[PDB]
Amino acid sequence: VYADSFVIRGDEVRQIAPGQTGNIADYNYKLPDDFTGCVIAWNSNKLDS
Amino acid sequence: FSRLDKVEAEVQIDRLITGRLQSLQTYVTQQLIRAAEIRASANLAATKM
Repeated sequence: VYADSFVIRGDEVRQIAPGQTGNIADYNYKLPDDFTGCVIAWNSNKLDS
Repeated sequence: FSRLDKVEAEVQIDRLITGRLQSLQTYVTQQLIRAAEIRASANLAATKM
C-alpha cells in the first residue's frame, strides 16, 4: 500500500482520474491508465487558505 | 480510441472484437458442412473410377 498526497485547486480535483489531460495531469503528476486503489478528496478551505 | 476515456475504452473495443470473432465462427461452421458433402461426391466418384 502506498499513500500519495498533495494539494490542488478545487477546479482541478476532477483531473486526478486516469485518462485526463491538462496542466496538472501531464506536467506535475500523472496517474497510469490501469490504476487500482482509489482517491479520497475533500475540501480544506479552513486550513490551507 | 480518440474520443473517449482510456479506462472505459476497454469494454467498447472488446464489444466489437467479439462480434467479428463470432462472425468468423459462423463462416467456418458453414464450410465444415460444405466439406462434409463434397466428401460424399469425393467417395462416390472414387467408385465410378
